[PDB]
Amino acid sequence: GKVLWDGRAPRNYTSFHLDASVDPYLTVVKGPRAASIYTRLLGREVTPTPLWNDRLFPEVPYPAVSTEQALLVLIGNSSVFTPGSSGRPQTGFRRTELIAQVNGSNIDLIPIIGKGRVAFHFSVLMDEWHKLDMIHEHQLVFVAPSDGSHVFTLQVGSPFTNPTGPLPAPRADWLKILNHNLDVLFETEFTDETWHNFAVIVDWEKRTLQVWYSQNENNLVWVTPVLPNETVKRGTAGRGDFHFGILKLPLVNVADPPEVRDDVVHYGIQPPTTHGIMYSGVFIEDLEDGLSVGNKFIQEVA
Ligand SMILES: OC[C@H]1O[C@@H](O[C@H]2[C@H](O)[C@@H](O)[C@@H](O)O[C@@H]2CO)[C@H](O)[C@@H](O)[C@@H]1O
Repeated sequence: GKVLWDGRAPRNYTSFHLDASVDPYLTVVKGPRAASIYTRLLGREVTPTPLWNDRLFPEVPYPAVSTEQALLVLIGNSSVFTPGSSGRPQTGFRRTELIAQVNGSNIDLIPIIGKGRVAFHFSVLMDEWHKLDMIHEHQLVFVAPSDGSHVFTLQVGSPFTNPTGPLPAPRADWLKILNHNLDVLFETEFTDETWHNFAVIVDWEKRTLQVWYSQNENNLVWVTPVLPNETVKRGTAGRGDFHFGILKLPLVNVADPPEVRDDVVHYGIQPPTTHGIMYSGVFIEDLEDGLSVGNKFIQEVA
């Protein structure tokens, strides 16, 4: 399809771009430190997903050239988001996110990524140096309407519950795609040293979702049918911004009064530890001709 927004970090992108919050990323959703403190551009240290590589002729010595660099998104004890200038700090969450924008504007992108059929691409790689704690829930990728709901979510870690249940949950370390109602559509183990490639097709007209997945250099394959996602609101209230990064929920603190334990935005246990995940292959396309499945192939989608 036609690329509507490209979040595949250029090889020439720098910390200075992130700190200026310029295209393609709005960088405001983070703690008070500079964007480049939480999000690192990995250069040639980490090979990004091979799906969007270019290929050389001849095919030795180098078969492939990377067309992007991977991003390392970190959260730590300072990763407390304050809404606006004056909001109550979100002390229950630890979060660092990048939001899709064009011309310095998330607003202008809403109608573009929110009409017709749109494929949301993203690949993730486990960070071995700052391990995620799968005792907690992490919301990694989502499209969020103004009400803060998620049209879909890529999640990993044990889902937050009040009261606390057995932890870790079964398959806590499985990546999960959820619908807007939080139903698990697809789940797969978050194996290390592997690029986990996804596309989620949103049909904004019919309010459906379809999940596509592969590992490493393998082309995306469909792993769900076209599924209804009918809890999404009608019209503009069902559209919203594309986020990727880490949004870590807390655990219940029984020391808190019962009346606030559900308010994970402001209450709950968060250890003062650092955690990361790596991203590549993050972009949004329409479905003209078909879905980009990797390796310079398109596949027609019904
Ligand atoms: O309110 C609890 C839910 O918070 C969700 O995070 C939202 C938040 O509510 C919004 O105000 C805004 O800050 O965006 C956040 C991320 O979309 C969270 O996703 C849910 O899991 C919580 O139940």
